[PDB]
Amino acid sequence: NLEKINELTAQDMAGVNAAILEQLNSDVQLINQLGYYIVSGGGKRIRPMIAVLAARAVGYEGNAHVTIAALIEFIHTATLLHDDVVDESDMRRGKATANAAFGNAASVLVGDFIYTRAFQMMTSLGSLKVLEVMSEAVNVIAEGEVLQLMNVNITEENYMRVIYSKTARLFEAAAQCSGILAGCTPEEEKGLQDYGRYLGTAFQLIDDLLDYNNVGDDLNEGKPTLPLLHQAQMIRTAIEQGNGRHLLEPVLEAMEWTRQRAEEEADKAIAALQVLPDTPWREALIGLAHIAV
Amino acid sequence: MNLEKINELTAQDMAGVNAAILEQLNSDVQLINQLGYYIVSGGGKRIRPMIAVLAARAVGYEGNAHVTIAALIEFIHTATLLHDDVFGNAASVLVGDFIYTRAFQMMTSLGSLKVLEVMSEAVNVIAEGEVLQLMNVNDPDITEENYMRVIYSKTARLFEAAAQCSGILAGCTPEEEKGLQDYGRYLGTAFQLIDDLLLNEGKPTLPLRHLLEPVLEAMNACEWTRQRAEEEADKAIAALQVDTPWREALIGLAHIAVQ
Ligand SMILES: O=P(O)(O)C(O)(Cc1cccc(-c2cccc3c2oc2ccccc23)c1)P(=O)(O)O
Ligand SMILES: [Mg+2]
Repeated sequence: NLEKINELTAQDMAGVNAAILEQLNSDVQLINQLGYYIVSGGGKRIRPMIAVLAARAVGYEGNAHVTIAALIEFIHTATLLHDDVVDESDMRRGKATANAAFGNAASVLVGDFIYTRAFQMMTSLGSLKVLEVMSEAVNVIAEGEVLQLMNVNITEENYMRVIYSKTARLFEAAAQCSGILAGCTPEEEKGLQDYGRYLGTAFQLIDDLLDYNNVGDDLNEGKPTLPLLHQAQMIRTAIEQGNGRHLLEPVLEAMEWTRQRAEEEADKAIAALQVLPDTPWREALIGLAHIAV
Repeated sequence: MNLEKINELTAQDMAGVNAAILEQLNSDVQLINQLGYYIVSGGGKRIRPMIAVLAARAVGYEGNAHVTIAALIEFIHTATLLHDDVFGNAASVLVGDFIYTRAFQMMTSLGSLKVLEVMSEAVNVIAEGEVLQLMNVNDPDITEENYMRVIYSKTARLFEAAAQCSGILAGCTPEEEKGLQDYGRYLGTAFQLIDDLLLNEGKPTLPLRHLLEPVLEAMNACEWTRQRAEEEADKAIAALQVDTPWREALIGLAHIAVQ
């Protein structure tokens, strides 16, 4: 149950890709150029893949679920263009970033086009509820990024709450809005909502562990990610100082306990997904959680 | 009319706009908190939101949703300025991102798919006009006479969407909608033309040896731009007879723009 997902979701994932490329049709070449650069530059497309998978797991058989998948990837794509500017990164998972190749202003402004274009794509579906659920999702995420910019700083519960209510809100919306467009049942809606929130949290926790094993940027700016926290006065300083440069080698110490914590959530999402019909789609959906970790 | 009449006749509507603006920017983060009082709600003329409030009340509106579009319109405008200040700061993008997203949220609260359809396209058009102008920097050759296509989709499309969406959200006749649409379209263009007058090099402005480069050295005092700006204003005032004190302000505002 790993390659089955791709094989099963193949037919529908080729439409989302087509839909994403359809939107890049501005008269301004730069928008299209930068757009083709990041989108066609290799990506695992979990977020649109959750969207299509969620809708057909509750019996949808139009094609609007590819559009909801497509604008979600646009949102995520627009988000990465802005994150590669604030993180001042040179390369995003392999090749160089858009700000490197194209400049900071172009990558920022093309992100605006891409996001606002996802918003028009959202309007055309004509559902006010999906517009509300996602608009607050992306505003909640945007506000937390401003908060991390202005205030550095933790209770296990509290830390997780932030992710549940902010960081992994796009994942949650992705699955929840997919089912809302497919006219699912309130019970199913929560399932997808819960599934999203949790699978995003495990994926977010799992993404904060691959930074150690572009290695070390979490440490190289004082960012309290779950592995980091727990003679260890050299770790507290960095967090408070806001700088942990030159410390990726002498950080092992205890070494994780976050993989089991991410597993908990991975399984947590699975539990909430047992409220909808046993279908290949559902199997695939559940399979993703396992693979997320 | 005149300035004083306008301010006095819009004071009540503007107060709600500020409340809406302040009610939406009451986040915990101080950065966002201080932005609702600094460089907004005092100082500037704030014609944009002023176009919004008067456009709706000139067609017989008497709810309060026209104040929310006025606020989000200013939010849209603030976010572009924040994104245009970037080689660029992290704070300018993320506060812009926040404001942008907030504006979308406010547009959705109005429950009208048509303003969402118009508004959504409006912000996507101005976002493509910033990139366009971004690649039009340090280039006097390609600019030609297609520099009006950048000022329309960047500055004048937000005016148009403000008035036209104010009209639809007041349930107006389809040719009053086209009137305010053209009024925003033309006055917004008149606004930019007059705003490109004197200071900041490296920008192929309408007024046009050359050597487009980064250095403060200009003195040739030899205006068509001003004269051309007035023209559009006339076209803006023209399409507005399709009245009332609120309509006078709109016309008056146009005149004021070309002072
Ligand atoms: O959070 P990280 O920087 O660790 C990362 O996951 C990328 C990322 C994840 C989640 C949100 C964001 C992000 C960053 C900057 C701005 C914005 C982000 O998400 C939104 C949504 C809406 C507006 C702005 C932003 C970036 P990474 O790929 O750099 O590891
Ligand atoms: Mg980041």
